[PDB]
Parts: sequence; structure tokens; C-alpha cells
Amino acid sequence: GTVNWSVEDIVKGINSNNLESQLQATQAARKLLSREKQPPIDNIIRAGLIPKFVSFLGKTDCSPIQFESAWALTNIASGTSEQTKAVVDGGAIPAFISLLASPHAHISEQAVWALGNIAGDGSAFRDLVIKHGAIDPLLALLAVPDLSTLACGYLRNLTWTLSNLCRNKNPAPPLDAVEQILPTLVRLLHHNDPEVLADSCWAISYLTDGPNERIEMVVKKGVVPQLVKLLGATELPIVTPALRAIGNIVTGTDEQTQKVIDAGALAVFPSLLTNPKTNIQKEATWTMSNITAGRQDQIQQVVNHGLVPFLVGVLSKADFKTQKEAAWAITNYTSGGTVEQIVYLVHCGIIEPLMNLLSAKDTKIIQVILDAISNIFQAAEKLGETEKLSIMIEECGGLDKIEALQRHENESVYKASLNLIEKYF
Amino acid sequence: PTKKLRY
Repeated sequence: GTVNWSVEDIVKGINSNNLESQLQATQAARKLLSREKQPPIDNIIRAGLIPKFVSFLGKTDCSPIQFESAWALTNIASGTSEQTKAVVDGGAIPAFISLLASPHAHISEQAVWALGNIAGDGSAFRDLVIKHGAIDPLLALLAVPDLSTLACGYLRNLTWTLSNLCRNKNPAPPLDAVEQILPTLVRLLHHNDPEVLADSCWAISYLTDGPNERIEMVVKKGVVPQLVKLLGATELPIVTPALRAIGNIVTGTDEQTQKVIDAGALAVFPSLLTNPKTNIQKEATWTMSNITAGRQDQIQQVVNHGLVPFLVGVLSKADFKTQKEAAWAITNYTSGGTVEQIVYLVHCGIIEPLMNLLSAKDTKIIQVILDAISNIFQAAEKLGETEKLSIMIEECGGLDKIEALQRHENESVYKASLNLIEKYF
Repeated sequence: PTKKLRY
């Protein structure tokens, strides 16, 4: 009946003075815009149908056309920034916010979805959705004693849209909006559905991707233990955002990093640092690198959890980006660590892989490795064991690589290699 | 997952 309509027929039906003909044409448009391959979004926009759909959003006496138009506009807004902008320019934001309070669950859900697409466009439309007052009705939809009484898809869409309201930077979401959303976000973070948990973790990862004040806003809500628990989850879609959020948090102050440590995060890193998913290994090694840049007691907790052998493993064999994060972790370790911690690092077998990595082409990893080696040599000097370290480096073939770096294009690598050779070789 | 189309 409403399958495979032409845009011309849809326009003829929508321009009729007959609400039922308009409803059927709007459903035909929804089905066109809901097809798998290249839905004709631009054709629908050029036909000038967005204002009519927006007007239909307000037909309280005809809920079917409200639903069909909300679906069509959702799918239009799911496209490029220009198509989302076309939806916004038609006045859709306040109409969808008004529909949030609809007595029909599917219409309210579709409005949630549409606002999620609009806000997901970027910071500007995110803040514009916020300015139109979406947060209060959105959160009211979740003001129930037990989230389990809500439909699974409804709750998933609400969580996803809220996560989009927490998303993007330059600027980050308004502080007042974040404070208004965070309690519901914690409650969702304690939900049992895997997709709700994944999207709540993504929202938290967005909110912790910023200055230490945002990280503090998040951590003061007491979510770090739940984040660590989810870090231990089996579902990769949950582990990925949980690990992102934990890394973000440990980029903050040493006290926030210590909050991460106290929750038991380090105990998960034996698996994370050996995870078969390359992205997980890279993110876990980056988190470790930011943890080793902390206090000597935090470096010591890293030691106690037996994670130095795992860092040596990652440095010995892993994707090059993970190996670079591991080199950064080693350099931070050596910069902030005690002489005892540095000699332990050496006893775990760091020198051979660290030297093998000096054959890479990237300059920055070379500089990082040279700085780490300088710090290790300084610790050895303090112990008066510089000759043993020099012999170790010379045996693994590292002295040859250092001499070959003396003729490098970068001035920093040049000078660092020459200084090492002049001081210790 | 910035945007999603409803199929």
C-alpha cells in the first residue's frame, strides 16, 4: 500500500487537504527513508517535506502521523550534518521535546531517538537541544523506581541519547547540564543490560575526556569501582568504553589516579595487557603509561601487582602503537621511579626489547627510548654500576643502534645519542 | 555511534 512510492506521489499526498492521505504519504516517506540502500534523504529534503513533517509532529489528535513523521525526521537527521541541519532549521527540536511527554510510548521513544541524532551531530546542536529544555523531560522519562520495568529498546535509546548529550568537546557540555545528567547516568551504569552499560560507559568516557575539573565531577559521584567492575566484563563493547574512561581518569591528578588504583584496577591489567584485541592492548598500555607518571608509591603499586613483566612483554611483542605506548610507560617509570624500582625494571629484562625498538623509523619513540636509557644510566651511576649496564647494552646489540642514531636527522636524537656515547661508551 | 537510522 505505502511501499515503493515515488517522491512525487508522496508530495501529492502530503499537499492534499486530507489528513488520512497525508498520513499514508508520510508512512510511504518513512518506508522510503527506512530502506537499506541509499535512502533518498536529499530528494525528500528538496521536495520541501521537512516543514510538513514538523507540522505533523504537532497533530496531537492523530498520533499515527506524529509517529510516522517523527520516524521520517529521525532518519533524515541520521545523515550528514547538512541533512540534520535541514531538520533543525524546520523547527524540529521544540516539536520533538514536546513529543517527549507523549502518552504513546513509541512516539516518545522516536522523539528521544531524533533528539539523539540531532545532538550527535556536534557540540552546537547538542547545546541547542539542551537550550530548548530537553534534559528535564528526558530524565523524567527515567524517573522510575526500577529501570527493569521499562522496555529494553526504550531504555537503550534513552541511554544512547543521554550519552550523545554528554558527547563532543570544543566546547564540552555545559557544567549545569552534566551535573543534572550525572545521577541518572550512575543509575544506568548500575543497570544489567549490556547495551545500556556500554552506552553509559561511553557517556562517562566523554565526561572524563577533559580538564581535571570534569574528571572530578565524575569521580565524586563514586563511579570508579563500578567502572573497574565493568572493566572486568566479558563483553568487549563494555570493556572498551570502561577502559577509555579509566584511562581518562588516570590522566588527571595523582589523587584521582589513586582513586582508580584503590578500586582494584591494576588487577585487571594482566588480561588487558595481553588482550587479543589490539585496541584494548593499546588503551591499557596508555593507561599504564599515565599511571607510571604518578607518584613513586603508585609506581610501587604497579610493581606489586606484577605488571612490569607485562610491560616488558608488550614492549617485546605487540602492535607498534602499543609498543610506543609501552615505551612511554617505561620512560615515565624511569623518570619518576626510585633507584630500586629502576633496577627492578632492569632485572625484569627491559633493556633488550627497549634496544630492539631503537630500530624503528619514528623519531619520537627513539627520543622516548633514549630518555628512558639516560634515566636508567643515572640510576646506575647512583649505584656505581654503570659498567654492568653498559655491558648489558653492548651485548644485546644496542650500542650499535645508538652509534647509528648519532647520524640521525633529528637534532634531539643526534645530541642524545652522542651524549650517551660520550658519557657511558 | 553519533547517529543511527531506524530501519
